[PDB]
Amino acid sequence: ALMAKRLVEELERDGIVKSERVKRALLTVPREEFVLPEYRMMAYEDRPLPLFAGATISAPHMVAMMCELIEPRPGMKILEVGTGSGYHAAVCAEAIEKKGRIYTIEIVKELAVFAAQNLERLGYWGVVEVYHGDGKKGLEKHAPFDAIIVTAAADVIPPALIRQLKDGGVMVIPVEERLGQVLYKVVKRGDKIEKKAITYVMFVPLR
Ligand SMILES: Nc1ncnc2c1ncn2[C@@H]1O[C@H](CSCC[C@H](N)C(=O)O)[C@@H](O)[C@H]1O
Repeated sequence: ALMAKRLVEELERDGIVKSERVKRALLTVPREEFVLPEYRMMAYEDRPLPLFAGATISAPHMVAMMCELIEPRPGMKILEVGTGSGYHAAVCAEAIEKKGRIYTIEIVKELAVFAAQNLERLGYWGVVEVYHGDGKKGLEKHAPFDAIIVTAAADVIPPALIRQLKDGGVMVIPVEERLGQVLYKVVKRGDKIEKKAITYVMFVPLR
């Protein structure tokens, strides 16, 4: 509790957690429950903890930046690309106050089994849905989406996710450019795109 209270306050003064709604989600969400038992001690630390199969639980700053950028409001249909631990998915679920749905796709079958497991241990099942598949393809079974969060570094923006984005929809996609990856925000204006650039992020590449 105290480590969680200190973390989100530290984040607030840095100017990451601008929204109170985003902050409440961070405080509510136990990261300890998404990390593997050994990393429980370091769960509250603001760095990407290691996970099996190349996955890494995205740092609490990386998660607050993406939630902040998708403009969280209740009743959102959200597509999280690259579930991993599913920690980001629970944070988006609290940000929408459990009203709506978090659809989350994962290339690794093993990883999807672990994320879905943690999401049941806390009560996110139903609100959050896990799929074993391709992030580039996306979920056309439930599309269009209010927010799409790409928790992996694309070489180029997949066109299958811009089209799976509904009118007014936000997509926060790390794109691997020169001198590193740039966190990008994409805004859909009916038929027009708005590719806006934020900060230089460190993310695992997209398959
Ligand atoms: N093409 C692809 N489609 C779906 N998932 C992918 C992918 N390429 C990589 N991934 C997965 O995306 C994950 C990145 S880790 C993201 C962790 C997440 N923000 C959290 O806190 O839960 C890894 O599990 C990796 O296997």
